Amino acid sequence: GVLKIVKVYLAVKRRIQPGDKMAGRHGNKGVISKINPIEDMPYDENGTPV
Amino acid sequence: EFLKPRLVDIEQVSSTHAKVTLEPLERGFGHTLGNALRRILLSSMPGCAVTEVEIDGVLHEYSTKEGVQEDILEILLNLKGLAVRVQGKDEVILTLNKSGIGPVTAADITHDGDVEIVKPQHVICHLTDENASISMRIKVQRGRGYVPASTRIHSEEDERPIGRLLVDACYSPVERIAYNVEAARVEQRTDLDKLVIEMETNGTIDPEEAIRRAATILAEQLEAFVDLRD
Repeated sequence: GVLKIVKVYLAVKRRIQPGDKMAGRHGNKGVISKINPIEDMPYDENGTPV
Repeated sequence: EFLKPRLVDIEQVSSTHAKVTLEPLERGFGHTLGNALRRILLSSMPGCAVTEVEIDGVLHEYSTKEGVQEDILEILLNLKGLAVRVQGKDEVILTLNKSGIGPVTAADITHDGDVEIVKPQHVICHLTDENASISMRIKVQRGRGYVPASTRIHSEEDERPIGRLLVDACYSPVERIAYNVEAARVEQRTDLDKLVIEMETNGTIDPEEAIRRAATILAEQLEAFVDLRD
């Protein structure tokens, strides 16, 4: 019944955003709640932010 | 009864790393200025970054060139890091054309007057074939902050050319900023402090100009803020 077929592959680049699920190797899990600017994040004495 | 901070010695340990000190700080404003400056520096420093790339034989980020080893996507990722200083104009189109076996670094880009390539050693690609030749045009814009590929579509303006390869724009030269307030004991005075701002950047903005521009922006916002028209 099918005359012809056309398949099309889309490549979508999905960026991390709020609501994705992240986990560790030890069973710790969580939802990404908010993405803060680099400034707001705590920073070490040396100045490297977490 | 107050004092004022004057820009005193501004040492540069490396091309990227700079220490800027402010000696005559009254008690209590060490931390206030440290923090305000840190915030503005990290958020608002205007810088240049690669916005788009056109390579001839490549329709989309996923295909591959003959005779090269990095994928097109990885070449884009490498171009994202290219630190370039444009003086007068806002949008420059650099052209990289190299052939033969060898690692094509950023230095091989055709050097235009107004453009300065801060780190010529930055690697771009590795050729693997005597006749393999790559030509491309990298379009670099001026901008502040962070604009992704997906947002820039709003200003599409007839993006019809499928050859155009969008890169996320990290429009920010300041990598790291820390401040240390230490008592600056001057032989005739009781309680004065020095701010030592240690700043690491990709080698585009000079420290003095960064600090000045930050103070400018803060001053403008405080101007607007002080007056209150009910």
